[PDB]
Amino acid sequence: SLRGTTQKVNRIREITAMKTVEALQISAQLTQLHEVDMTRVAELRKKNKPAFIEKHGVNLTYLPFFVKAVVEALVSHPNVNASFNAKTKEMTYHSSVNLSIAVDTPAGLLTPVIHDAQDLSIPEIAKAIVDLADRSRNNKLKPNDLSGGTFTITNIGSEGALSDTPILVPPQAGILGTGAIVKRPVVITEDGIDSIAIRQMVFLPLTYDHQVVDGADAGRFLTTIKDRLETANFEGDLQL
Amino acid sequence: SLRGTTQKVNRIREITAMKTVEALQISAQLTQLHEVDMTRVAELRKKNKPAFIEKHGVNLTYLPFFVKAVVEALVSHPNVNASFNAKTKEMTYHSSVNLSIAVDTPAGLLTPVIHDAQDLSIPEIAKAIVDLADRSRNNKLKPNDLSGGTFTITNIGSEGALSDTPILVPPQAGILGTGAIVKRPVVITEDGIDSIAIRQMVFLPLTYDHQVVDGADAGRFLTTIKDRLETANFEGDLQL
Amino acid sequence: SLRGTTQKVNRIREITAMKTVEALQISAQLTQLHEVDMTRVAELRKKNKPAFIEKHGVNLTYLPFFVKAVVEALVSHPNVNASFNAKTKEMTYHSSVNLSIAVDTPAGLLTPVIHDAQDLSIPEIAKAIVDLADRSRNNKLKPNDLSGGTFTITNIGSEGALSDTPILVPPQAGILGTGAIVKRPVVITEDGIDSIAIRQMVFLPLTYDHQVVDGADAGRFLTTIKDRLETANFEGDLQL
Ligand SMILES: CC(C)(COP(=O)(O)OP(=O)(O)OC[C@H]1O[C@@H](n2cnc3c(N)ncnc32)[C@H](O)[C@@H]1OP(=O)(O)O)[C@@H](O)C(=O)NCCC(=O)NCCSO
Ligand SMILES: CC(C)(COP(=O)(O)OP(=O)(O)OC[C@H]1O[C@@H](n2cnc3c(N)ncnc32)[C@H](O)[C@@H]1OP(=O)(O)O)[C@@H](O)C(=O)NCCC(=O)NCCSO
Ligand SMILES: CC(C)(COP(=O)(O)OP(=O)(O)OC[C@H]1O[C@@H](n2cnc3c(N)ncnc32)[C@H](O)[C@@H]1OP(=O)(O)O)[C@@H](O)C(=O)NCCC(=O)NCCSO
Repeated sequence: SLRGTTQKVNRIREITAMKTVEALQISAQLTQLHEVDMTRVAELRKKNKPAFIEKHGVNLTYLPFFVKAVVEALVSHPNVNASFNAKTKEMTYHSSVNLSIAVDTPAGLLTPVIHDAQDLSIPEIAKAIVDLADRSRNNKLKPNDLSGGTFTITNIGSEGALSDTPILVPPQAGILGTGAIVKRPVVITEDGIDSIAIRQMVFLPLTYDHQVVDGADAGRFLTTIKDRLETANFEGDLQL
Repeated sequence: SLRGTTQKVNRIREITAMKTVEALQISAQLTQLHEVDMTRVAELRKKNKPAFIEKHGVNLTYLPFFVKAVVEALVSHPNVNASFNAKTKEMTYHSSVNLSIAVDTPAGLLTPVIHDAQDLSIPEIAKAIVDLADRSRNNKLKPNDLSGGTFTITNIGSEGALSDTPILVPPQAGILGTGAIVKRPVVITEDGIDSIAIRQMVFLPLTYDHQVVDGADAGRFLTTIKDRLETANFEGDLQL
Repeated sequence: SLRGTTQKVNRIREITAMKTVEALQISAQLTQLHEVDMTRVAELRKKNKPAFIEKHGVNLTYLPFFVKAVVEALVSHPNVNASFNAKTKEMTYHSSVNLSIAVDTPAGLLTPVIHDAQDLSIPEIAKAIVDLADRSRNNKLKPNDLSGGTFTITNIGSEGALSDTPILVPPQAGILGTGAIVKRPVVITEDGIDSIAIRQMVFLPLTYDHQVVDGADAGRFLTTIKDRLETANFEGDLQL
């Protein structure tokens, strides 16, 4: 029991405390928020969940769709998949997308990495997330699993949040949160008629480092992700 | 008249300027946002307002309901009612909930404290808020009224805001804002039917220090508060 | 092509990286968010767009309406059109409103200034924005165009964002973002009846420096802007 005691924090939480305090002091963080209509992805996921778990052995969640769209956008917007050397004033644009994934564990938050995520299909991403989350929760990560990330995705919606202002950790330039996907009434406009529909909506807060990305660059990057998700042409990508 | 002059700032505003600049540099602040359906609380408040002011002598606002739920959640999530000693790497989990309440005054913002708020009923909380706000506005606070807080609640909705990213002040680990409670169209899902209802909704932004609380801990804490408020089993708590 | 290279950043981006990192360390930034019903302004803009471009020579966007309301509010709330000298603890309340406007350019974000914006009509503001954006994009700004700002407006909605937490740059005390104006279902309450209407809504995030502005001051300032925009008495102001 913790109430009424003073205790040394565990090793995961000691590193998190030092890294997050320092990260804010050596970058210029801000969080831009876009809304995305996830209805088509939600319909595709519900329809294909049984066939996906039968063929690939893991449950199909929303996270592999967010990962696929974000990784494609990091290839299309290489200025976001980049790091700034504040001493030399040089930007390095990475040729791999090594995608960090935040994992909640009882001992603390861990952020393992999917290396070369740009080469992965949706089934490969789904399996990799399940593997890294299981190894994070059971003390089986190696140093290469926790280093080399070029961008991070954090599932803030897992515990119900609509949004957050996640802390990025240099040398990364961005961290995207996937808010809780919620049914909401929204306006549709088609043929000059405005009307109210029920759609599965999500907020995507992107914390970006203003040293690397300006606000309009963040918006163009998030627009690429939004359009990919809203069109939801992922049937082929599921390999079912 | 202020326009076109240069003047020394008053004592309240000098301390606020120094404390807030320093607070951000010695913590890792981020703000997670959840939405809560306040309809049942709003109905209970409207129904019982006359009996409450008759028996307890103060107007019944939303703030005592937010205080009751937050204080219960600070007891249930002792990891949030805590402080981090960055020199020793030790966490202290406080056995009292001393709840700071932000009060807007013409001379500046003051943050007096309701000590041992965990022992208070809703009528006691309502009276304590009225007392501290009156003493803040009339120069009658003592040093013990302004020290010892373990968490803060700030009514950002008083002047119309939906949300904010409030600044926490170490050694506290969290500050919760109560946004403006607004009627909104929302989706209800029951019996497999999705439908649109008008509900009194609020956003609750929580700024937390990542040295003390990870994002999933913040979400679990806010979920406890959300469920308590949405169920709205406070009839007995009003003592009417 | 950038992917797989390390290159020196351009002059605009070098200054932006240094200025934004420093700005956060010498101020106490937080972002308060209000929602505003832009339907009446959108109707007035659609109705008068052809006559405005015919008489004044520039397209009428939403930005001149936001500028007019913000500039009036900076005159009415001189405490926001101000700077803090942290060495002397003195506040200077500026007698001009020199309004910085963020401009996205291919070489990087530039923030030129509309000096003495308080003396300008909506047609003058529209022309000044077009002039400064064209000169920012074609290397024709002078040092006086980039200095002396007392507040900034940044059009975060240009690239689709609903909101952001813009970084203010001392000695300014506030930066207001104009989110994307989107049709949304909202609740109207009139004659004791609650009902759902389709309205053009916008989020206005204001980043303010807590050294200069407390949360309730930010709310009162944003309320003045919200009421001016929602009433939308700008017909005369268009000079058509
Ligand atoms: C210079 C400027 C501010 C001018 O903005 P503007 O006055 O809105 O002009 P514009 O870009 O020509 O407007 C194009 C259209 O978009 C509309 N629009 C622009 N902003 C909008 C918003 N927030 N919501 C809805 N519509 C918007 C305009 O009304 C105009 O509509 P029509 O074609 O139907 O008349 C803009 O070009 C720009 O650079 N914006 C980006 C600022 C920036 O980079 N900020 C940094 C933080 S994030 O971007
Ligand atoms: C490892 C992982 C990211 C995996 O997430 P995941 O791929 O969504 O898997 P999961 O937790 O098994 O998903 C459980 C269910 O919730 C759903 N879900 C998860 N996130 C969701 C979201 N943002 N919106 C809606 N539904 C969501 C999944 O689709 C799945 O649904 P079904 O049971 O109907 O198929 C997650 O367990 C986790 O640790 N999240 C927290 C991350 C964190 O702590 N971040 C720090 C900042 S705040 O939390
Ligand atoms: C001291 C206090 C917190 C007390 O707040 P309170 O308990 O809500 O009392 P109040 O101001 O008398 O309430 C007036 C009315 O507004 C309502 N109200 C207050 N906050 C509300 C909110 N978030 N949403 C909806 N209604 C609200 C109350 O319920 C009450 O309604 P009725 O008159 O219908 O009964 C407040 O006066 C204050 O100072 N708030 C500002 C705090 C501040 O400056 N924070 C800094 C960050 S931004 O403001």
